[PDB]
Amino acid sequence: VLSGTDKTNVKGIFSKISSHAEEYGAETLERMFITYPQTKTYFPHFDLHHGSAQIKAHGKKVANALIEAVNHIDDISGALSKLSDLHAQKLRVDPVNFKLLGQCFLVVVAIHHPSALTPEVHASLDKFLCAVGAVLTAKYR
Amino acid sequence: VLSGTDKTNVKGIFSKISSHAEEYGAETLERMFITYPQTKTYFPHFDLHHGSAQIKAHGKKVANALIEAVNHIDDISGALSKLSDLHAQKLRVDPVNFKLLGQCFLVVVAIHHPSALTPEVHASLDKFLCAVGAVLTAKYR
Amino acid sequence: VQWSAEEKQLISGLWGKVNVADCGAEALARLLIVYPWTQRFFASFGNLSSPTAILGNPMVRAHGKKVLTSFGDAVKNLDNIKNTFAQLSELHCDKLHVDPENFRLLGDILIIVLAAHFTKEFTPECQAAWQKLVRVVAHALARKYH
Amino acid sequence: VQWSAEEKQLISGLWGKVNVADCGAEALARLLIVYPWTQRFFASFGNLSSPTAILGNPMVRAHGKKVLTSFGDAVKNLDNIKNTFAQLSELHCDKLHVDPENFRLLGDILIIVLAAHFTKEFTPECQAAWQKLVRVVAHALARKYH
Ligand code: HEM
Ligand code: HEM
Ligand code: HEM
Ligand code: HEM
Repeated sequence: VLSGTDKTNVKGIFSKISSHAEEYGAETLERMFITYPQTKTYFPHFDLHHGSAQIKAHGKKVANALIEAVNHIDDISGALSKLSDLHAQKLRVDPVNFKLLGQCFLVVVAIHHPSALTPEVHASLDKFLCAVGAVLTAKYR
Repeated sequence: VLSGTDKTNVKGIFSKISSHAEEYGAETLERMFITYPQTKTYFPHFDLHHGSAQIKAHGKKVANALIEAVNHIDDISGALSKLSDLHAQKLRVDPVNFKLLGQCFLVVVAIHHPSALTPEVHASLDKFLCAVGAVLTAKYR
Repeated sequence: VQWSAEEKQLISGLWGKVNVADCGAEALARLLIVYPWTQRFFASFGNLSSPTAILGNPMVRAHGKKVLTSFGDAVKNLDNIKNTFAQLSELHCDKLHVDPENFRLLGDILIIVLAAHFTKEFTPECQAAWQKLVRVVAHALARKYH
Repeated sequence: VQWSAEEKQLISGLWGKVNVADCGAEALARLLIVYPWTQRFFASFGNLSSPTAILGNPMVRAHGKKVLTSFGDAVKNLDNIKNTFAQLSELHCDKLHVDPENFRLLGDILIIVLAAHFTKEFTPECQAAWQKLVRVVAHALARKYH
């Protein structure tokens, strides 16, 4: 699980965002779509051109979900459980895709906050993203 | 999460496996070694020959630990906390390996109780083995 | 990959006894039931809404058989697997976009189906050879990703 | 694998700027901290007992430079990668038995380290080309398993 040091590490770097949910979420997805084009299959209905309004709107929701999880880090399930239905039951997102997006979020962090993404904070952030991924794919288990 | 039906399936199929626990553990292990020989690197102290006393004895323990998890199915993490420390912290077992062991255990159950390993029981057993794999690597998370 | 005489024997001996229609259908159904995200690729197939429905689905049953006939193409030409599976790689990779991790899961399910169908005849040596064949089939089928 | 002119330019462009020694040390050390099981392959390196120990470790630091140098060899011959890594595939596969999944976690870490070093210069197109690179490298490094 996440240690008290992990929870502290995550909240710290999320404060460092922190008014940057919209742009970081959007950047995360854009990176995901160009780096891993196979993930575009889940968004046939979006205009997938860079900077499209739908991606901006969607990235905002993705970031806010992550912030809500940082806020309720003691029970991540409790707070993002509604999303598993959507991702796993409705959308049938392949579990491999959660790592990809995680990867892109970490990159977006590294780009903007390179000194704050210390190996220890990177490890704690990894733990956090994987636990989020676990909650979203929970209807698979 | 394992549903109440998942738990009944698992509990049920382990009831048919109880009398042959020790034998089954050894067969799963043996299957892992020949099918996935790279797993042997974890056992440099063992005589890795089929039917050796160390494999037979280790196989009993592994099957007993699964039986114990089935006995505390409501809370697998509480009942296998000890083993996580051993597997993740002392041993550094690569997470990919747990799927290899789980696969072989499934081969073994299928071999001895084919009518019993229906697609649904298979589904629930898989879920169970995964959760157990998840506890034993929790120290990584 | 090289193939021993012993492996070649274990594969061909067992294959001649495989019920392609039944093992095929079963392995495809189990894939859909144990790993339900794989259901996304099979919307043309209709009702996959429960295990019963999945097991009753004729299109699942018929596709299941073709998938196993395909593994038999590998059996029939063991050194020529890469080329046998080339068009299928473009399809699964270029057209269908199936993560190769799913190739591995299907192969795992098929090994389990072979185990249930053969019981003690599915020896450890036999498993090791069959696991190997599916591993090389999945690798050939992922070729267009690389 | 096919490399477009733009990919080739993005790869060689960034590579000229990479601190092989520090980026190398950083990537390896991150691997061992983020994925603690990988420490098992490095028992010869001594104290891997804390993040600070790992970051402080001279053999970790030195091995990192040569792993990144070897990535540089890929950059330097993009069309001959499978040959360049053959002898290294045997070591990793036959001698060391490293699960290829970990080649993938190393690539991902390298991306993150390259992101941190290059900041906004690490554009989406750049992340995409470099990700492909580490993917092609992992695949060539795994070919002795197949
Ligand atoms: C753990 C990381 C993820 C988080 C935090 C997350 C979060 C969200 C949120 C907050 C929504 C909006 C829900 C709503 O409006 O009701 C959503 C929807 C959606 N998500 Fe994700 N998600 C994650 C991973 C993924 C991945 C990996 C994919 C596929 C590659 C994906 C695909 C989708 C799709 C297709 C929708 C529907 C969007 C729409 O039609 O507007 N998600 N997700
Ligand atoms: C979820 C599946 C697993 C279960 C239930 C399990 C259970 C156990 C148990 C009960 C022990 C004995 C602790 C003792 O000696 O008192 C043990 C030890 C050990 N396990 Fe596992 N284990 C699992 C997975 C694995 C895997 C995947 C590997 C590597 C492939 C592995 C390698 C070892 C080794 C090397 C030991 C120490 C053996 C010795 O020195 O006697 N285990 N495990
Ligand atoms: C692992 C070894 C596999 C083999 C040997 C195999 C074999 C085949 C064959 C022979 C076809 C016939 C082409 C067609 O009818 O269109 C096919 C099609 C197809 N495959 Fe696979 N397959 C494998 C894995 C998978 C997996 C894991 C998935 C997805 C989870 C998948 C998804 C599909 C789909 C959606 C079709 C087309 C169904 C249709 O609309 O007709 N395949 N495969
Ligand atoms: C995927 C990217 C990788 C590349 C490009 C790479 C490259 C190299 C190179 C150039 C060597 C030098 C051999 C020597 O001087 O002895 C080496 C050795 C080694 N590799 Fe990697 N490697 C990679 C991944 C990994 C991974 C993921 C692991 C395990 C987690 C690993 C474990 C080792 C070990 C234990 C050695 C020898 C250490 C020693 O005994 O000095 N490698 N690799």
